[PDB]
Amino acid sequence: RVKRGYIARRRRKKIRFFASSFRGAHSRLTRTIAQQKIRALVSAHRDRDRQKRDFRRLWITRINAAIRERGVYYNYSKFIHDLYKRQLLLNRKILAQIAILNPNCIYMIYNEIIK
Amino acid sequence: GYKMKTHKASAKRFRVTGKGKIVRRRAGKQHLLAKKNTKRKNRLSKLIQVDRSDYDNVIGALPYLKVNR
Amino acid sequence: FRLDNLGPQPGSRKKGKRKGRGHAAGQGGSCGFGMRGQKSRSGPGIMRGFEGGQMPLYRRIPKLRGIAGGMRAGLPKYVPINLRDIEVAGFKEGEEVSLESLKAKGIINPSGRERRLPLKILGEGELSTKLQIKARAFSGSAKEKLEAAGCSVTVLPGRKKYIKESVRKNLARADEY
RNA sequence: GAGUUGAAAAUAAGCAGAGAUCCGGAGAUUCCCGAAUAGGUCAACCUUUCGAACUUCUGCUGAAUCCAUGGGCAGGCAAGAGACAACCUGGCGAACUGAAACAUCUUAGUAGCCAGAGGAAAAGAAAGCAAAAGCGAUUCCCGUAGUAGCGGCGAGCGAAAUGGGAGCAGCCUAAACCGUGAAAACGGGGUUGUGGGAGAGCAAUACAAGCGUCGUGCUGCUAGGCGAAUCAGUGGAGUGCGGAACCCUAGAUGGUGAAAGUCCAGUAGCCGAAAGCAUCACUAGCUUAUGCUCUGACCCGAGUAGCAUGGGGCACGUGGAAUCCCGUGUGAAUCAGCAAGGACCACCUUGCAAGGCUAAAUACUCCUGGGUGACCGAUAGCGAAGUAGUACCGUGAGGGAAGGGUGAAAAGAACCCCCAUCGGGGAGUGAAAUAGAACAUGAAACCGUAAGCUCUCAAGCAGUGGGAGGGGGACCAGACCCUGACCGCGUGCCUGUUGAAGAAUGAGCCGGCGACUCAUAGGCAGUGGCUUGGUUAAGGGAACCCACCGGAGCCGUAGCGA
RNA sequence: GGCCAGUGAGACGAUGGGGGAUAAGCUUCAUCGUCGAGAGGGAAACAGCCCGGAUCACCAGCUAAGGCCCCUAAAUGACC
RNA sequence: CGGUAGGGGAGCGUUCCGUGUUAGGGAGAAACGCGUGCGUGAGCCGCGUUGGACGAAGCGGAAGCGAGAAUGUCGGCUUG
Repeated sequence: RVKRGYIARRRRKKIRFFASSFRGAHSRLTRTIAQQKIRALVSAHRDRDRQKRDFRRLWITRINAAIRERGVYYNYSKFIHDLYKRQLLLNRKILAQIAILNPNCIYMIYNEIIK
Repeated sequence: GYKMKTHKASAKRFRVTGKGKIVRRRAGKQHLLAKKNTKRKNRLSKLIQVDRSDYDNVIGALPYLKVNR
Repeated sequence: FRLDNLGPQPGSRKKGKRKGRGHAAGQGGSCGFGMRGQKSRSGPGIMRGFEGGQMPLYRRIPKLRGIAGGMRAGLPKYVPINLRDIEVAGFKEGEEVSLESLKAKGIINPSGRERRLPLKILGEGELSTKLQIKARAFSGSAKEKLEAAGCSVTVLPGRKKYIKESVRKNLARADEY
């Protein structure tokens, strides 16, 4: 009742096709194709949570570098002082996006934070 | 085919009592009886239930005797 | 019903769990036997009733009494039949009660001993309908029930023992009124 | 009834419609070795007075020894030797193991070794079971029953009787008695059991059955024979598809370029044996043979049973240890008796040891002939799909591989060129030549070549998130795929540990093979079927499964106590 | 209770002690926390220390422990 | 709604079998390779100038049923 099969080769060929552009025996050699599928997926996990964290960090330092161009000592903390006292609910650090896509509009943002 | 064999060394020690519970004779009776008390010698003269641990151990080691639980 | 559309009910046939076919299946790897020991190794393993070198459960307990002596165990010598087996039966007012009546009616189904233990009628339960019993001997309370019902009661002498002629002579000498 | 001289083509000669080749029955030959056999032998050879040597049978002559015995000579189609996978019987007969050690025990009277023998063998016709009721040789199956027991009462071992089926079959011999002979024998009689037989006397005749070279009988087998019913179109080929018809007592199977009720071989059915074998039924014939009365004399298997010991085996390990068989030694009775009924005694019941032979049910496959397969498909299935127990290894015992598939048909490439070949390119065959003899689908590791992007100030389990620059096709042109300037982050996988990136283990890589499975039981859970309680086992069955029987048994109905 | 598993080598940290030399990431106990079986953040890295308990997605916001010169997110913030 | 040893529930796949001489298939089945598709995933479905004859689904059953480990093992091919 012999049971020679082919399902390991489709099982294995799917993982073989996912492991393209892995520079060498991480892209050809099955017994490393498995663990590069595995380590590639957990790399996708931690780099996804830390792409949320990392783009948060990037917008913080980008709008900090935008506000510090005034010359007078107005930090990023004081922009949030007078960004929540003057009631602006949650611009979500997308003013770090229109701070470079619309620099006159972020000058209107900050020049209305002053008043 | 192969029938299971009743373990004779425990069939001579354990017994079912109609409702289906293993009873047993207490130990320490056929040896050094003057040294004990009559209170002990009629405490150790009665047949009691076996406790649940060795009520579920020998229930599969003595298969043909109709014990529930 | 066609050959196509037949299917068992759910819960009737579970799938047998296969062991060592993946850790997502449930019992992969060591197949559900821990790490090491006699429980994981292949073979007969452990005798059931063995306490690991300790003197076991059965050896520390003294033997049951007649089984300790090798005396022949207590054995039923009759068929115990209550009157509750007789009222619930469909025996009407005119009916004989014997071995083949209780076999052919559906009360007793004796198979292992058709030859040795005849019958006995016991006391618990009532018997209002009168009958004509020619069976084997009775208890005192069942004799009170059956004679309290006004039914024909007849004991049946089964077998006659062989008495030696000097024992039959010594017993026949004892007839001194 | 039409072509043949094997695979296995070619060539040379034949043999054959007064019937070849081939098939079947019965015969003939069968060199040499091997029981091997005239003698030797280092098997397939040597020497030979050419021989079945030796044992057994028959016959003659007949030593020490008179009869004998031994020997010698001779005859003999002449009985045995040797081989045989498994089952069977008989004898020697373990140990690893289990008991969580180990010696009693178990494994186990199993394996192995030797001997023997048949399709079966052993056993087998009551000196038996049983229990006051009864059965009637042995064997096997279901059951009792994992019960009674046995056992460092440990591990374990484990009946038997009652019951239900398969299959049935019972017969010869010794003794007492007559007759012949110095016994030893021979011929008649008798072989049985709620007793017979011998001795004496009275009756009485034929019913039934058993055995069997011999040949007419029957069916079956070993060769075979007749045997129904369609074309056309389709991309190589049609049996598939679409259109038109038919057979069926035949639609099982195998093949045919491709899958077939109608193409072939066949099948269903009907037939057929000179010769041999087998099945039961005839036959010249041999045989079995009968009943009563009296009679305790005479007989009913002797170095035997029993006993004292030493044991073995019955499930029973020496225990109260019976039954059965042996070693040493003692050593009975005949029926008014003896043996058994689990020490033993008394009574009763049962049977008649010390003499043999028997078919069936039954177990197995080196096989043979049919039919099958939720069996395999070239690492599988037999070790073996070719030289397979082969090549090869070992002195030897012994160990032991691997290698399948071009096409439908070799139609296997005429001829030209390179050229010493091997090979290659045209051409030709083919549906396919990228199906070319390393030849069918051809995947991964591995080795390459071409195209796009990109690396030579760079530290990295080689990824991933973001994405500079660039390339490609595009249609939902914002999308998709490929490359990757640079930044952040990220201590291979398994095993297994308190703790593994670990400098603990494992793996060179790729692909296959490779592990909680099977039988029978106990327990529980889930789904059912009946609850006028449930359910059958063995066994019977249109080959198997199966409808339907088959109530034996099992479980639950009553417990307590040793 | 029924059926049915593993586990029975623990480790460190605080307290209570014994052995030691109040020496050990030492040994043995008693209560507790973590790891084991726990990811993330802080601890430069780093099982057991602090915050904290990961179903998953978001190029969302507010915080705990801890930090706000640069590498590296946020104060070269204010006053003693 | 983290999870090791472990326990339970629900499913995918493979070859064979019933339906099955099934639907479909030299107008290209299985294979092998492919995806701008769908799933929690095991996987399904679809496309192939490769290949050439078998064989789905659904409703069910049975396993020599699923591979990355055994200094596994058998072939092929590397490194040096």
